Amino acid sequence: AIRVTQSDRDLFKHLITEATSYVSADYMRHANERRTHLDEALALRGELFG
Amino acid sequence: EMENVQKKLRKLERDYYQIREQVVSAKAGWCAVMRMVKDNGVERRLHRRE
Amino acid sequence: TIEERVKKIIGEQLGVKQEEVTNNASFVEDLGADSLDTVELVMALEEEFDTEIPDEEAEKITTVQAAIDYIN
Amino acid sequence: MKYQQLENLECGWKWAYLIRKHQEGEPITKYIENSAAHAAVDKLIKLESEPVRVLEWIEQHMNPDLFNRMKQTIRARRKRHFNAEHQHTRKKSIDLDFPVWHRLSALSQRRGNTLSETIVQLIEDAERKEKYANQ
Amino acid sequence: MKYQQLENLECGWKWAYLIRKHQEGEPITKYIENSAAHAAVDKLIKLESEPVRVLEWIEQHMNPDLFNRMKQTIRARRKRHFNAEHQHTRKKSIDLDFPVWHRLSALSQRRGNTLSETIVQLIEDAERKEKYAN
DNA sequence: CCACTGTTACATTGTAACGGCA
DNA sequence: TGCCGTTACAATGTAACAGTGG
Ligand SMILES: *P(=O)(O)OCC(C)(C)[C@@H](O)C(=O)NCCC(=O)NCCS
Repeated sequence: AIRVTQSDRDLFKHLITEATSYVSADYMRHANERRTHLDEALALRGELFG
Repeated sequence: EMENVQKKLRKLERDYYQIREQVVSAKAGWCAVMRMVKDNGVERRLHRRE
Repeated sequence: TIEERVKKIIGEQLGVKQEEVTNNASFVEDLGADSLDTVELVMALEEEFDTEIPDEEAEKITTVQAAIDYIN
Repeated sequence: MKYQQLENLECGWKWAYLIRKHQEGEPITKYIENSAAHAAVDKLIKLESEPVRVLEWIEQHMNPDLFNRMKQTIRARRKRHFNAEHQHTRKKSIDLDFPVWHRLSALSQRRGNTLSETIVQLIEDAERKEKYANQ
Repeated sequence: MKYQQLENLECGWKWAYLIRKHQEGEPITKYIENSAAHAAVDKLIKLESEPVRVLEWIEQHMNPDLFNRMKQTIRARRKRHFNAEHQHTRKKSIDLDFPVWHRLSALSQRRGNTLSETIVQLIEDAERKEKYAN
């Protein structure tokens, strides 16, 4: 029972931590580049109008 | 001469269109993702501000 | 149609429910869209109908009814 | 170096390339003996979930022919994967009839520019005519 | 009907296509139970070198949803096979940067022409402009 | 020099959508 | 309608050229 429960706990911990690490990194990236692209686009729009 | 200038204007217009479409697509994808993570995995687990 | 393409754009650019987005639903208070969110909503509205809007006349739009009124 | 090299991605690409080549029937192995080739392929198959060891399997049993094609294919795949992020960096594939393509390629080779550049110049002349018509 | 259909060729095409799809993981057969699907796939595998029986195999075990895709794939294969004989009937494939393609497709949709026709007309106009200047 | 990378111009196969025609 | 040609793509693989730095 001890062996099984320890294996289950280790598997859960590793899976959860690695999935969060894999996903949140790219999510934050996409957010940062989205902000940057919006900032870039505003100036072009302003110049274009005049 | 005015048409020569409008050529640069159209170039800038194409650039602005490209940037705007990119930003709009990014925003739409972000909104779709947020609506797909209504399972409550986003509040802190996905949004690791660190 | 335009009057439902507007809802398609608003819902998929703010993520709010189609039921939530009525004609009088204001973006900031009802739909919750803040500064950048409203900016992206107006940009998407521009893209959908391949038109352009003045800065002041665009910022004047702050509701679904106003959005359609300027679109149609 | 313009594109970041990611080891755990390029390794998976390489493994998939090897497996695809094998199942197509080509001799990825450098072994002429059937038994050693089969054993090496089986080990490669076991290496599915361990892309890191795939580099070593390459250095031990990969056919000497395939270095150039390998280094070409993974390079192109990297370029395409990084360009696919944004539309404005993507590429569009189109098909052209032989007479049309012949004329276009002759014109491009005349002007010493790529096909996209020649099309840009051509469409720009047409749009200049349209612009002066509009004014 | 423009291209004559040859059984010993199109049947080999169909066999190769189905084997490729099976190797790719596509469910070739209509049997959800794995045993029947595997048995039918083995029948197909050992069925190589046979048009008159691969056709029957298709009629009897083929997945309903793949019929249209297989039919159009064979159509394209036939057309390409017959067109690849002569240089002038062949087709040249190129890759265009997204902005250039966007503008070209805009023009083509505007004028109702195809990409080949639109580019031909534009090149002819470019030549005409050259002659005008010259 | 040499190797490794980026890019263009193809090929090859597959697919969905139109439109013609029995 | 269902078949049949036809177009416009997408995905991947290669050869060839041009750059870059060790
Ligand atoms: P939100 O509170 O983040 O506000 C965003 C913004 C309204 C300031 C922004 O979208 C914006 O409009 N920036 C440009 C303002 C302007 O009129 N500048 C002149 C042309 S660059």
